[PDB]
Amino acid sequence: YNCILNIKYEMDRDKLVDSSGYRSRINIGTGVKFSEIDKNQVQLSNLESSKIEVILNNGVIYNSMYENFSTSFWIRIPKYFRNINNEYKIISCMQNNSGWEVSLNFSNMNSKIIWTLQDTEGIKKTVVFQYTQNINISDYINRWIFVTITNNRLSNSKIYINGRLINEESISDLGNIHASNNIMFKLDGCRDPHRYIWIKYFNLFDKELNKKEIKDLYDNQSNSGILKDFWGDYLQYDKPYYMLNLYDPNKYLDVNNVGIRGYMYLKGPRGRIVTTNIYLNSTLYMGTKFIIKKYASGNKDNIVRNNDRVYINVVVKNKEYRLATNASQAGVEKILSAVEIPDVGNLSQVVVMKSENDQGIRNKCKMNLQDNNGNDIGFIGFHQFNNIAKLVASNWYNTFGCSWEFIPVDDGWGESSL
Repeated sequence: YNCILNIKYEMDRDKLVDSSGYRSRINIGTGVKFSEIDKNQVQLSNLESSKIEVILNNGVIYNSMYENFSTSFWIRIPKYFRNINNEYKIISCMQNNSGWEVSLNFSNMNSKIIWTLQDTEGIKKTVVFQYTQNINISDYINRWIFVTITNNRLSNSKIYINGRLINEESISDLGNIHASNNIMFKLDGCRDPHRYIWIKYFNLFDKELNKKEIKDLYDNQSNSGILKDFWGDYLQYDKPYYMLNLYDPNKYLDVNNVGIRGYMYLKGPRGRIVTTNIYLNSTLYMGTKFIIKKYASGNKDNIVRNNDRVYINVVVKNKEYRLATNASQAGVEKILSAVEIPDVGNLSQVVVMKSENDQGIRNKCKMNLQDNNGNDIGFIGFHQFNNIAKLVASNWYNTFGCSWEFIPVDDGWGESSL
């Protein structure tokens, strides 16, 4: 990829380093916060100390009329709750009004990601990606987004999102671009004291990446063996999740009654949360919460991986129960129950966790229930029993809605968890 900068967490020295081979120095401010689950994820808040400065290896400093180059990174931007029309920088490689930079903005309910080039005569070119907050379920709001920006000095700058080309702008009218010796990762000019971003995997490439390269990069950095929650973070054990069923996003999961004679079902309406002319979204913190419990994961840590065997705890009136069924019950759709954990006995309760990767909304999960001999009982979804859509496990080779997302409470979403 002609990679000339690759910011990566290194376990041995417990530190962010440049692993490109060029050994650019990475200085971290005391205001930077790290995810304890994934040390590549760093949080930059609106504080002077919340910054990362890269001192570029002399050989990778950009000063050229013709050198093609690209950059990639992942970013997670909290919902905007207030207007600003206050464009603020987040990644800066500028000196004397020339170079490149990434900035963010929020206007007319659109969150914007902005790429700017500026030549040594002060002339600017920009390419923008934007997405609306006026939408029931967003692939983008407060979710990890993969950004790739490529620059061909003889033609266009292009912005790719999650491996897909979104926008292009001609940049052939720019002359010499003399960028900074340093790259500054920092909220610069942001007037909201409480704004922040999450970022990871920042890369620079000494070429214009092509379509295939970018899709491969996206796929390789997706960590596709690990399940994701709604926000795109690693799915985890022992963490309460609200459940989104993608079949009918306007409904939510509820428990009619606990016990092996009870059932769960699809209840509506989910409803919406609104701040007029700022956002209008489906309410996410609705319905029964699931907690994923370790059973047979080979691993030590709390991350849920493809084909992990787990138990699912179901929270009802602030008490935990176990998702289970008697597969011997009549019919191909096995109605699921929330049963008292000490009393689950010989009921089927082992769930195989699966990723679902297609070209629709990201971070989809499936759950395949098995009996205690490993035999498939079926994927967890719904079946219409006259008037009621009940939660069931059903073998597809023997009913609907077996695609799920797990939603934990997150400060960037802004529904109150009170």
